[PDB]
Parts: sequence; structure tokens; C-alpha cells
Amino acid sequence: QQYECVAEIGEGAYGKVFKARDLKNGGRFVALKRVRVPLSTIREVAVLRHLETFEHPNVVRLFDVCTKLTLVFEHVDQDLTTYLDKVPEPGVPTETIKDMMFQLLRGLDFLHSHRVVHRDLKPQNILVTSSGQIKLADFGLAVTLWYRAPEVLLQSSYATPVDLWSVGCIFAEMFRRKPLFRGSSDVDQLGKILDVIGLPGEEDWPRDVALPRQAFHSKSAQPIEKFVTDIDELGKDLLLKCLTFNPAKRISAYSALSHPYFQ
Ligand SMILES: C[C@@H]1CCCCn2ncc(-c3nc(Nc4ccc(N5CCN(C)CC5)cn4)ncc3F)c21
Repeated sequence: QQYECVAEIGEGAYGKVFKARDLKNGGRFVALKRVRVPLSTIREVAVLRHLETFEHPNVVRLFDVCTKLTLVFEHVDQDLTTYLDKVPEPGVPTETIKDMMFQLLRGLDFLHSHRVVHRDLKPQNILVTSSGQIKLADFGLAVTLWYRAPEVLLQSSYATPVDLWSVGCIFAEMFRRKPLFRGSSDVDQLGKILDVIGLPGEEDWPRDVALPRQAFHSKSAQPIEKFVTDIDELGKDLLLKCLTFNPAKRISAYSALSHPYFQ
């Protein structure tokens, strides 16, 4: 084979990911991934090869596609979840957050501008280069609920604001170094959320969902500076807009890039 697997670096419902040697391209480490045995896959692959034509610095580069189906990416040495583990005390520098957040919002904005929703944005998909660059992975191709948007939990909409709620949970985890909303089910996840952001208005609750608003009793909207520590006045306003219950009122990645927090 053109690539030689050396170690497993990821497993799940997306497929099995391997660290491999690019035997033909200088022995560089690459990320292999195999998908199962269709025409909807033809669709999602052409999109992946189309976004590659742009070669965005905040998305993992696609080196090859083979034939059930093998996907070769640029190997980046570690992910966000092992970066936050190994980072020294007392945490991530305040500007290292601001920079990584901007790279995150740029990759998401690139993905959203081309009408691609990540749908599972979490630290395990966020990768950090040895240089410190944020490169997104595991998208454009079809369990932890800790980063699901409220509208995915309620099962109503699954649009681009879904990824911006996750950005809020990652934003707060870059000050906590621990997940903000950590639930054991979708009904518990939505509860741990509303316990902090507050019970929204009756018109903010989507319709035809099985879970009614009156199901929860999270009486107050709590101040976010209690659950997240060390966030500035701007880091609060930006984080509050990502963690907005109504996806229509929630901030977009394009509007988040042009926010006072990134000056
Ligand atoms: C498998 C990942 C992430 C999941 C989601 C699936 N997906 N998709 C792409 C990648 C990916 N990952 C890396 N590198 C990486 C990732 C994790 C790790 N890990 C090794 C095991 N450790 C316990 C944690 C760190 C090491 N290199 N480099 C390029 C990539 F395109 C991954």
C-alpha cells in the first residue's frame, strides 16, 4: 500500500483513524481514515475535495482519496483535549485563548460560508499543530453530548448555529480546562445548560419538540463569571452570544470574527 499504518489515534462512529507513513512523500506522518460501503457519499466527498482547493489554514489538509474508501489527511501531532491536559498551571495564557478562538472562528466561518455544518464540534476534533495552529477535522462526512446545541438536543434545527453553541463550550473550557455542561443524557444535558444560561422565553422554545419548556425548572439565568473564571468583560459578551438558546438570535461565526474581543 502507498501508506503504512503505525498506530491508531482515533475510533468512533466517524470511522477508524490511523497514524501512518506517507511512503511516497518522504515518510511524513499522515492520518488515514476508512469509510464503509451509495451516491450521498459521492456528494460529501466532492465537497471535501472542493474545500481543499482553498487550502484553508484552519482545516486539516486532504492529501489523497482512495478506493472501501480511504481518506488521507495531514497528521497534526496532538488534539485540543491533550493540549489542555499537558498545558502548565495555572492554565492557558489569556491571549493564547484569544488567538486559538480566532483560528477556530475562521475555520468555522470558512466551513459555514461554503454551507458546511460540522455538527459535532468538540475538543477531540480540534487539532493543534506543533506551531500552535488550530486545524479542524472530522467534518463534511456522515457519544458525547457535552457540546451539543440545545436545538439538537430538543431535535428541531440542525443548522450552522449548532456549531456556534459548541464554540461556546470550547471557549469556556479554555478557561476551565474542564467541560462546562457535562450531562449523561440529552435530557440531562439540556438541564445542565438551562441551569446556567437560564430558562428562555416561551417563543424561544421550538415547536413540535417532545420536550416542552415547562418540563424544566431552572429558575434563574446565572452569571457566567461564576462557572467560568478569568474571563474579561469582552470574553463574557462574546461567550454569552455563542451560548444563546434561540439559534436565530445566536451569533454567527462571521459576526463573531468582527467582535471587540479580537482587537
Ligand atoms: C483521530 C483524530 C481525532 C478524533 C476525530 C477523528 N479525526 N479525524 C481526523 C483526525 C486527525 N487527527 C490527527 N492527529 C491526532 C489526533 C488525535 C491524537 N490522539 C492520540 C490518542 N490520544 C489518546 C489523544 C490524542 C493524535 N493525533 N491528525 C490529523 C487528523 F486528520 C482525527
